[PDB]
Amino acid sequence: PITKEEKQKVIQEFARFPGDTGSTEVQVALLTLRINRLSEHLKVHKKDHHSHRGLLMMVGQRRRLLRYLQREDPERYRALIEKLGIRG
Repeated sequence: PITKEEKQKVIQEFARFPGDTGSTEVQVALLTLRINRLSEHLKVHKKDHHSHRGLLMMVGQRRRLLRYLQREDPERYRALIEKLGIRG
């Protein structure tokens, strides 16, 4: 859950563009946070069959991100995956 300084934390961590508030980094960050949140949501929501309803779209955009993120900046590939925590 974000807050005033949590926003500042997310922005100082991820977004570093002329508009570091709605930058790709923060949006993929929120896309990944949404996936995680929704997965823990679905682990409670047993009433929601056809699960991963809109999570498949995000998983798809996350795997599509490969030839986009890495291509428009080689550092952003490896460093946004570092930021998100895809390194493990």
